[PDB]
Amino acid sequence: GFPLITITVRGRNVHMKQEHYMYLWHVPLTFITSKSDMVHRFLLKTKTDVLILPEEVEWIKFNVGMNGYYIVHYEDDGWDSLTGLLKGTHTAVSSNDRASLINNAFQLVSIGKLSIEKALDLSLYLKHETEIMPVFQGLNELIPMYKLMEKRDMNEVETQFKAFLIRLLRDLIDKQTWTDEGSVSERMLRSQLLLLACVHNYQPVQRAEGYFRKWKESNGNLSLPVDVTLAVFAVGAQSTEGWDFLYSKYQFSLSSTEKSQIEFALCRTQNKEKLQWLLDESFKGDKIKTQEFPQILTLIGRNPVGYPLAWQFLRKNWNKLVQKFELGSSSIAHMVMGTTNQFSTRTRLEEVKGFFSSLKENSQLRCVQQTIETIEENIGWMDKNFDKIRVWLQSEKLERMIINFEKL
Repeated sequence: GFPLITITVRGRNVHMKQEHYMYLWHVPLTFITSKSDMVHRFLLKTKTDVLILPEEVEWIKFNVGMNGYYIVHYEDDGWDSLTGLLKGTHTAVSSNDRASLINNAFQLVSIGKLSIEKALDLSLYLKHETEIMPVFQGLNELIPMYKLMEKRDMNEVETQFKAFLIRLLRDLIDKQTWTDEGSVSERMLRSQLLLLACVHNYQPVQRAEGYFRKWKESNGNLSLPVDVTLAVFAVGAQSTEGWDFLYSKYQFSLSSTEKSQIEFALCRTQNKEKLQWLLDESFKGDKIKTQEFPQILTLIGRNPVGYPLAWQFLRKNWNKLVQKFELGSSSIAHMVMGTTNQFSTRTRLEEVKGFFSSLKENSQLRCVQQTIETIEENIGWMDKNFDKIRVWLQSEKLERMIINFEKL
């Protein structure tokens, strides 16, 4: 794995410890502080050392002068400190530094060194965030949690959780215009942020219904801003009329990003016959490219109504999937992981091992070990974190209705 630096402050004394998560090197560390001007330097040569600050401080931020991945830990004292910072004055650190913190906190939950309540507490400056970088890294952390909840009997906490995400990003969703305007970062943020809102049935779905209905009523002759099409197709594909129509454009569409967008829309339908239809003609290979099947199987497997037909399909048709798509192929590795790597129970983990060792010669793929390891990890994580997250969600809802701080 990677370097893990632990930072402990005791007045003016900064303790620095290095270790390798999963013996020793000269670690080029930098840092700023609540009193600090510039970026200060320290070469940790040893397991641990201490440096002296000229005065006491309210928060400290470290970076390691290396390429690639590393986590910086601090601890209960230090994470609280940075949290209050991010919530008071979040641009006191850079766009990437805020993304580092977010990524680190949540990995440290998975590693067992910070609680899930403390990360979920940190993620609340997010209602004050603007920049794309922490917003996506934010999503990269949180969305996986509900993907695990969707495959389980956890509907009430699933909904309170997504309700919490959308509440995080509500002001930044409301700010977007339904145009193609701005820089590459602002176009990508608009696109993914409007699609997220529609995915989560943020009521003000309607806007996308309107644009969709207009677009359809014109037989596709009106132009839609390109930044907004994914949303529009996605909520437009929730009806059968809109699904059938959007599919008609697919056949006659000689545009490749257009066909991709439409592919996504149709795969997110809660109509299961259509999911079964998509998987069938995709696999037949004549109404849809067989090249597309690896994607379509996986998009459906993440579909909260679609996941049991993907996995089932993968299993009934395994011998023909290997003929078309070979065994060693990345295609088959993609389809395995995408249909099973989001399970988080004992029954589910044995279901996989069951199915894949029953293959014999045809069993020895390491994607089966990865998707076991990841399922083992999910099981551990859920077993540990679901009751915590559930109490945190219910609790955080309640302090907005009334906390002792909120006057009295």
